[PDB]
Amino acid sequence: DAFRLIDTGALINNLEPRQTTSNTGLLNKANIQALIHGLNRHYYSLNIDYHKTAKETKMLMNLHKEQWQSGLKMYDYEEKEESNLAATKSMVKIAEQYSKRIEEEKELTEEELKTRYVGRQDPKKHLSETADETLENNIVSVLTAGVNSVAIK
Amino acid sequence: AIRDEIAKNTELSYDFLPLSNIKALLFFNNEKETEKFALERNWPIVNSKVYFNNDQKTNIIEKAMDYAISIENIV
Repeated sequence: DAFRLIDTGALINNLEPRQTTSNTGLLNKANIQALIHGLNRHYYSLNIDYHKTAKETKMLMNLHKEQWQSGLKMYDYEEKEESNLAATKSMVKIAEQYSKRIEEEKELTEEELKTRYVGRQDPKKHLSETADETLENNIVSVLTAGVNSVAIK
Repeated sequence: AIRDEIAKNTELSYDFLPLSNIKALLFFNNEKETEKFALERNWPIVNSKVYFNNDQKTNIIEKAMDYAISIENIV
């Protein structure tokens, strides 16, 4: 946010240089702590409008463009099995915790469930997160394997 | 119809079937008709020893892409 000093004795007129001929300046709201140091007392605030250009915004996109030779690169086919086995074991444990959760939920009152899973692993969002993450990783692995097996040959 | 059904059955089961047994297996009467029928089915008659010899979707790719589409469309 830019600033520019108040004039001087225009406070005698009390008309700090601000003619509200448009709403475009009044939309911005002065900060709280900024007024503590004095905002409308010594330097009327200004507006800030970053103006872009088609060339610049087109091509700053390149910061999130991966290398072309990385999409078809399958990673080592041992980690993709250890990860699956670990995810399956975690799924088994989380399902057991889900069973005990459902068992315990029968005799709990809402004033506790509103704060029950604050400090302990909620064994439902973990299950959904593990399922979604492993399914996404697995689908990507399948598609990469098949695509390279067909196109590369 | 009976004879061609039996021919279809025999094309896959027997290997190196002598023609003399073929003559009675196919319910024929004389060897000449048996040989003619075998020639119609294009079986070799080497020393009367007939040697029979003889879309849904793209795998991996289509299934994986369809799973991804089904997951992300409903989102």
